[PDB]
Amino acid sequence: HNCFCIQEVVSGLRQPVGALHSGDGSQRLFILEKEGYVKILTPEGEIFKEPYLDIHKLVQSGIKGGDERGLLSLAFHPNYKKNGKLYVSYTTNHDHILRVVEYTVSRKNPHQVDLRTARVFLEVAELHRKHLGGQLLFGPDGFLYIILGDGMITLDDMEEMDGLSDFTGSVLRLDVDTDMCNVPYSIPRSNPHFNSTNQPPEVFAHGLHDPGRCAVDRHPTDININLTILCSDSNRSSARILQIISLLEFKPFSNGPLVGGFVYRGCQSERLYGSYVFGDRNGNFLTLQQSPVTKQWQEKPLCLGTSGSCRGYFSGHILGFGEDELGEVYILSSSKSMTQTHNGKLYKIVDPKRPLMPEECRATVQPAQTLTSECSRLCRNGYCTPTGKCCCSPGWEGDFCRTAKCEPACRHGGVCVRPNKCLCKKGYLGPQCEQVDR
Ligand SMILES: [Cl-]
Ligand code: NA
Ligand code: NA
Repeated sequence: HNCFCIQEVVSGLRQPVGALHSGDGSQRLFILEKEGYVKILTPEGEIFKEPYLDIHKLVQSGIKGGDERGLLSLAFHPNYKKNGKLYVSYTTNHDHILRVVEYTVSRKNPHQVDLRTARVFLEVAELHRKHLGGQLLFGPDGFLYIILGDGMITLDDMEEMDGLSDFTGSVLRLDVDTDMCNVPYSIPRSNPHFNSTNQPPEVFAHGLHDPGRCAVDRHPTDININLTILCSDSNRSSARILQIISLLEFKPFSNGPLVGGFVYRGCQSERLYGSYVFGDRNGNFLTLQQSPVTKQWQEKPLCLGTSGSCRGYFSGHILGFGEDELGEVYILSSSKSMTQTHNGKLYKIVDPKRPLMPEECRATVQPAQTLTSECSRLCRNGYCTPTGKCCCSPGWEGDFCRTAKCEPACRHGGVCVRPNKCLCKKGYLGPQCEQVDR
């Protein structure tokens, strides 16, 4: 009598890999498709016909099972409501490269990102097509964590090939909130290699092999602990943890290989609040609890059962998980039958013991607005940083890169119209208007 149940929410996805919201109040859910798409699902349950992001041309997907290449992850800037910034990680065309790129939603349309605004941050080289990782997330510190798998690169493979990474197998951590204009991302002071020119400054921890989706506790009440990141891993199946006030390798699981996990922070289940949930491909879930007393970890199983329309099974295999803005969680699934007809699916987890909309859970949809920041309206000739800093293209300047540069200057009422281009009035001639007619 303690089971949870599963509700189908949408079908007809193409090989979904996960889903998340954008923290802008709009209760939109962004569904990632592996071939390279992000679709929008409204709180009313419509899927928009135009992708929010369509980069299937840049991304090298993959056909075989086990071929982990495609769109990997998506993270929205913590202040996206204002700056319209998002970060994606995909694999593109030494087998391939794993980019991590910043994009900016379009200025004219809240529901489509401006493909022109790409702004690459990392490019990690890859020899194989497994153990990639790619999970992006923002901690409450405001920094950008990137969990990378070892790419199954050996120490052999690393010493006899220059142009590898030192990044693979690691949790990197960046400060995207830079005012600098010459390097894409700053580096946190707290980093365990700030300025150190031996081990790479981005790295914040390492030794991950084949991580799944990693649970992320943001400790809203817990004032002592800042962020905990808990990862399933194979190579057989084990956990790895990270707490912030360099990672520890236990094994609380006693069965097969997990897809990943999540920390439930929703409102609809009371019983489940704060729990760490992990699941496998076939939908056997478990919870993890730390003993306050001994700090040891225990798996309790968590079961599914039918309760009305809300079933105790779902079809296909789990590929990923999803969390909406209200904190409710989803399963993304597909099969070999499912994937051939684009019938991947989004299911919601429900606590049948509680109402679907308890008084405490109501919330008012705040419809996504056109980008409004100062930097967005004015910075034409360059690019904005997340902080509002306009970073001029080459040959421009001024606060918002509005005024053009000419070395040398324009003369006889000339006018520096675009970089090294003078408008001469009628009658002076030349590159800089320096010669007079006749
Ligand atoms: Cl907490
Ligand atoms: Na949203
Ligand atoms: Na805190």
